[PDB]
Formats: sequence, C-alpha cells, structure tokens
Amino acid sequence: PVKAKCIATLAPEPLVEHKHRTLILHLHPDHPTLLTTRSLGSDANPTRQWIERPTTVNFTVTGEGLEYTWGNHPPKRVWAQESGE
Amino acid sequence: YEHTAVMPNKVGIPYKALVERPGYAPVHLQIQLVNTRIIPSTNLEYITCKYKTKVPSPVVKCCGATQCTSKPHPDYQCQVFTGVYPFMWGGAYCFCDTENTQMSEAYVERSEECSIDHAKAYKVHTGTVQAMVNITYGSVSWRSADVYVNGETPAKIGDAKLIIGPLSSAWSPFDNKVVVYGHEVYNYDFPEYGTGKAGSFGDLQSRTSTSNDLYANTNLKLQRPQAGIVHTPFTQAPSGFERWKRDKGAPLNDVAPFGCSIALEPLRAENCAVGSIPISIDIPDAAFTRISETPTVSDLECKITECTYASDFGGIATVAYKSSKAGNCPIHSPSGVAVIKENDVTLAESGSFTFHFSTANIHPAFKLQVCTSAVTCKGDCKPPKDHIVDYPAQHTESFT
Amino acid sequence: YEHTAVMPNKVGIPYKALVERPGYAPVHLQIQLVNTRIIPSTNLEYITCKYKTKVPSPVVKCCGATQCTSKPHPDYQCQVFTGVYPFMWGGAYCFCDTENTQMSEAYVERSEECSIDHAKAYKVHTGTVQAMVNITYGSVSWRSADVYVNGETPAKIGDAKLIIGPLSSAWSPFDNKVVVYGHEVYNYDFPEYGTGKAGSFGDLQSRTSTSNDLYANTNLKLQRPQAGIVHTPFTQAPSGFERWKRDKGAPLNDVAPFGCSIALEPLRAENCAVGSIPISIDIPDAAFTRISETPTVSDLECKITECTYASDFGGIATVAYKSSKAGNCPIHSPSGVAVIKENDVTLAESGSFTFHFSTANIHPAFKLQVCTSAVTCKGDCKPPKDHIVDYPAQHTESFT
Repeated sequence: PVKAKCIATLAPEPLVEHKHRTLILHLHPDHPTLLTTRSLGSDANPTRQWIERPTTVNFTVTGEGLEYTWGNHPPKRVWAQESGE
Repeated sequence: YEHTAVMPNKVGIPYKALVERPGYAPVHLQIQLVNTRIIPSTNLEYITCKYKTKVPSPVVKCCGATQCTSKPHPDYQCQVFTGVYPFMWGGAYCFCDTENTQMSEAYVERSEECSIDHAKAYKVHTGTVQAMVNITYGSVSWRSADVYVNGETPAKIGDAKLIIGPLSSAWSPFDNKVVVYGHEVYNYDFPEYGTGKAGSFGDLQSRTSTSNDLYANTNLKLQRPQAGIVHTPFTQAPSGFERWKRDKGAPLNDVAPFGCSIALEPLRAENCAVGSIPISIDIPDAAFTRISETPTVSDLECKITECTYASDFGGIATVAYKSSKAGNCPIHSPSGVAVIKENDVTLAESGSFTFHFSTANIHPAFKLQVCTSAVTCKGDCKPPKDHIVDYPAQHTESFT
Repeated sequence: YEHTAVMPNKVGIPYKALVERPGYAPVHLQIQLVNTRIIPSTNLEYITCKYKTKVPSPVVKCCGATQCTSKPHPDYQCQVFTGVYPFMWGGAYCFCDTENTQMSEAYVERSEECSIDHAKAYKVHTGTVQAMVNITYGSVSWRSADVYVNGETPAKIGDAKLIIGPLSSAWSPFDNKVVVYGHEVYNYDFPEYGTGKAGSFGDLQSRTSTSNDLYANTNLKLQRPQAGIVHTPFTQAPSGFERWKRDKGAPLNDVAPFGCSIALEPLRAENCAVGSIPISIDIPDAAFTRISETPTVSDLECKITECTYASDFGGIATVAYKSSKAGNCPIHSPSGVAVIKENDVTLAESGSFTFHFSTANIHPAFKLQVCTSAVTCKGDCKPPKDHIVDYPAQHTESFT
C-alpha cells in the first residue's frame, strides 16, 4: 500500500447567499458530502452533517469569521461583520 | 527607537504601526503575520492500524495429541483441537477418527497498511509557535522571514532585528492526548499503548512501524474447524482502526476553537488567530530618513468623503495636505479605530490626496499622523450590503 | 481480589501485603520497588561549552586600507587597523609605514570539547516515573518487571497484572530549568539560548553539537597588534563554561531533597523516596490455593521473646502454632506497626516457629494474620546500640 494521490472527488460548488451575519446556502451535491465549519471564536461551535439530499442550510456567522468546507473542495472563509445598518 | 508594540494575533492582514523615533523622520511598519504555525512538543507514543490475522498454517497430527506452546508472537492465540477428519484433496487423510488432532495457531501482525495508513497517537505538550512574517518595511519594501514567538529571539533576515512574543493566548488547540491520521487530527483521549480494548481504538498498538513488538488485544479466539475439514476459525473483532474510520469523531481542523488549520507535517496548527503578541523591533538606523528632509505637512485639513462602516477598506478621506517640501509622507492612525490601506502618500507642494481605510464606530474620531502632523478625520459612515467573502481588515470592534 | 493497596514510595525494601480473597487461601505479597527512575518530559534547549577563538588569519594590505565586512560567522568580530610595520621573518615586509594596513578578524566557534565535554540546558516538565518492581510472589517466587506509575498501566510480565500509582508526591526534584554536565546535574536557571552574557554561563549557546549556528556573546574585542608585528590581539572573556566548572554550584545528586539519585542516561532521578503509591494487582487465580488445603492455625498463641525496638529485623516472637493440617502458612501484620522478614512459615502438626520483625512502638500491639488466624503479639521492646549503616526496614514511625 502506497501513498498515491488518487484522482479523486469533488462536490459541486455551493450557492452562496448573503444575510445579516448569516449564510443561507442553497446546496445541491452529487453524493453524500460531509460539510463542516468552525466558528473561529474561542467558542468553536462546529457543525457536521453528511449532505446527500439537496438542502438549504444556515450558519450563524459571528463578527470575526467562519470557515466552510464543501467536501474536499478547499475550505472557504467569510467576513460577516454587520449588515443591519 | 526599539519599537515595542502589542499586536493582535491574526494572520492575514498587516499591522502598519509607526516608528515615532524622536529626532528623525518617522517610518511606517507593515507587519503581516502571514502564518502562526505552532509545532507543540510531542511524543510518538504508538502507531495503531488494523490488524492482520496472518495465521500460521495449523498442525495436523493424525493419531494423538500435539500440545501447543505460547510462542512470543503478539497475541499468539493457539489452541489444540482433536476430533477432526480433515478433508484435504483426497477426502480425509489422517486414518484415525478421534485421535486426529489439529493445532490451530494465530497471531496478530501489523497490516501492510500499518506502514502507510495508520492512526498515530501522541502525548502533546506546548512547544513554540512560529511565523513567516512579511514586512514590506518602510522603504526597504521587503523581508519574508521565519521567526519564533519566545520573547528574546531575533531574526536578522533582511535588515531589521525583530523580537516577538511570548503571546498571552496559550490555548494550544491540541489537547494533551491526540490521535493523528494522514491529515485529519483528532484530539482524542487514546487509551494508551499496551492497553487498548479489543474493538476499541488501539486494539493494535505498535510503538512505531518498525517495532516488531506491540500490544494486540483483539480478543482473537480460535475455534475448531468444522466437520473434518482443514481451515482456521479465527473469531476476532475487526479493528478499532476499522471503526475510527467510519464511526469516528470529527477533525480538529473542523472542530477546533479560535481559528486554526492543521497538517501532518511538523504537527503545526496554522494561523490560530487569538490574543495579542508583544512585538518589538530594532530597525536599521540607516533606513531612517532624518526629519529635516521629509516635508512638514501641518496647517492641513482632513475629512471623510464617503466613509463605509465596514471591513474592506471602504472608508475614504481627502486630506488638504499643506506641505513644505514635496515627497513622501508615511501615515498611520495611532488610534486603532481606523485601519488604513496606504502606508505612505506622495505629496507635491501642498496638494490633496485621498486614502482608503476601514472603521467600526459610526463617528470615526481617529487621529491621523501624516509624518509628524496629527489630525482628527472626524465624520460619519455608512453600512454596506454584501457580506459573504473571507476575513476583514478592520478587526477593531469596540464600544460604539 | 484485585488487591488495591496504598503503598509508601521507598525503594529498597519489600512491602509484604496480604491477599484477603474471601473463599480461598490468602497469599502474601512481596512488593519491592527496586527503583523509582523518573524521566521527566524535557527539551534540549542548547548545548554550551567553552568557545575557541579560532582566529582566521588576518589580512595585511601593505599600502592603503582594506575595509572589513561583517561575515556571518558566530560573533564575527572584525576590525580594520592601520599604522603597522609587520615584522615577518625579514624584518617588516610592507614598504609603506602608515598605509600599512592590518585587518584582524576573529569569530567564535565550538571547541572540540563541545562535542563531548559540554554543559546542557533543558526546559524540564514532569513526565512519568518508572520502576523495575520485583515481586517474588506467593509461590510464584519471581518477577522483575519494568513498570509505570500512571494508574491504568498494567505490566503482564510474569503472571500477575499490576497497576501502579499515580503517586501523590509530585515533587519533581528537577526544577523547571536545568543544566546538565556529564553526570552532575544542576537545577540551574540558565539564562536562555540566544542571550547569555559573556563570561556568565552560556556565553556560547549552540542548539546542539551539529548546529553550525549559535549565540556567542563573548565580548570578543580585537585590539591592534603591537609595534609592527603580525599577531591578533583577541581580548575575550574566558568562558562561562570555564567557570561553571570551578565556581559552580553543587549537584542535584548532592543537594536534592526527598532522596534521589541522578544519571546522564534518560535523565531519570532514581529512587526518590517520597509519599505513597496507590497500587493494585490482579493476581492469577491459578496461583491461589483454595482455603480447604492450607492448615487452619487457630487456638494458637503468640508472644515476643526478644523484641528489638529498631530498624533491622531484630524483633522476634515465638508462636504456639495450633494447626489442623501441616504445611505452609503465609503471614503478615495487617497493622503497619510491625514489618516481618518472613512472608511464609512452614508448619508441622501444631508446632512452634519464631519469625523476625521490626517495630517502632515500645509496646507493639500488632495483629498477626497467620493464614486466616489473627493474633495480638503484644509485648515490649529494647533499644539498640549500633546505628551507622544504610536504610531501614521499619519505616513505620508514628505516635508511640
């Protein structure tokens, strides 16, 4: 057994949607995709869920940031400061 | 002029402080902590992996017993058995019918995947954090050097000597006990070398890959082969490395706090944005410009024109520059309210040049130090609309 | 029957507890913590050693200057000098008289002794203590196994499974910061890598022996050679490794508390007698003798005959054994007042056999459990005369 880099997986890109300190994400994979995040406060408040059924989800993003992992697609990151004026 | 500065630990954004040396012209900083890779002190305690019941081929004495001995193989399970009639290619071959004896033996051994696909425990201490700090300094305009955090280490790469930390935010996102797998790192209370219950994680526990000795609590129990046929019932828990790959927990690069990323590399935890770092630099005095050569800018005026109450450098402000000479003029807001994109502004003889910035207070009353000339750029700002992209440049939220 | 037992940490003496399993015959222990080697968690911070001013041979330009540059050698001291007339084997050789230039350069380098004769700093954490515990168990009569202290580790060497500690006496005799030298270990607040003042300890500070980089604050100051002759005045502090060998402090194996010895070996601190260890064993049930096979000894009598109020097993006591069968009978005083040399006594049909012991109370009222038969061996003891030899077997001093 060797450390080959398999030609490997990739899940379709997400639909990013803005709200006030909140990411609505209409999402639509090919296969069951383990999504997960890390609210970068010292309060981690992570989430995990395999997604195979297309699902609009939500994420209470904080002031300092959140990150977002659409499958083995690379991890995203997001500034959600205010939007409530 | 050894410019001490408390400094927030946050990776992807410069920290353009200002050198207020009494006597010569000030110089801006641009300190971008491009990385916060950690590399705690650790110890390889034991690799684990899934077993392989690589059965040695059983003995079959045809008429009478064959006592087994406890060979020193890891988890060497061996049990004599009688009452067989072993069908092997010619029907049976041993002519007795109860004195037909069969001695099954099986030991546990590292898989071939153990070398390569293997979890890996650690006792993790704190160690010492690092960074490839870029400073596009002053007029030097470049140094991208790897540094430490311990508050007496310089790194004379470029021309400047810089001392960092120790940081106050000692949260090692790694716990004391950690399991590691390929790239997914698990802050797991692995039981220990030498103990792991069969089926549970660490049923196989080898010190390293080379280590011929190990601990194999697999509950390997041989049973007698059936109805006078040659084979080896090995009844065994599939590994706690088999599970731990599909009934596991989530990775620390997906559950950590305070903003870290991970690698199976020196076991760093990159970019952990938390707390502050007391950083202090000894600039090369040659890089200074004497005060009598930069234009004096006073008798000026500053005002916002479209302040954006935001993260991206949306805040702007014209400045009625009132110079004496003409040239460059480093700039900074000594108040942390306003973070400015421009370190330096060019000046003709008393012109005007807008800069960009970002704030967090509706009424930004921040001083601006245009190369030894302070000014309040008071005003009012507007909220944006479009907030779903990576991390800010503002990082200055307070009471507003 | 998993015989939990709090147990004093003290090295060179057995601890002959007694297994009171309800149902079968009891069995004695003999737990001798032959070693208490510690091996804390540590980090090699920097080797130091005495420098060697391995001068590179100076330049001598005969008519005009030779500007020096700051080469990256450790503590690369270099200073141009003029005004020479260098006598070299033919009188002088450079025909000028003031334009004769001499550029002296000297850097610091690890001695050849640095590889071998070298102090060695450490940041020392707590780690995990060990022992080669002999138990000449029961009738097993032997196992000499290396164990741990962490209170879930077994070590199935022999036949018994034994769990030790964690000890309550967390005094690491090592301090946080330690210097180490050959065998003499110094719990010294070494200044740090990268900082050590010249002359003071750690004037040379190399990470390891291989490490070409280092920190050499030696205050190496070159002076001009005298009266037109070739040589290199290097004015320098002899090392803080030179001192630290004759104005040092004393070694931790000569100044530690609570009874430790030391080695430049895994950095253990052997035999640290302090506090107690909550030890618990799972005996092999096969080693038990069932209760209906050992003689019942009751209707007996015990009395001292010459009790020695002492450390060596000077206390003795006949016992009017009143047996049923004839054979062996393990013995122990469940009270810690009396420590007994004999684990087991042979018995004919209701004979008498003296044993040896040691106590600390003038009136030793200690129970004696002769294989499920208790008895008070009350009496009175005598002080000895001859107290200058190694350590006791009594270790039971209390209010008397």
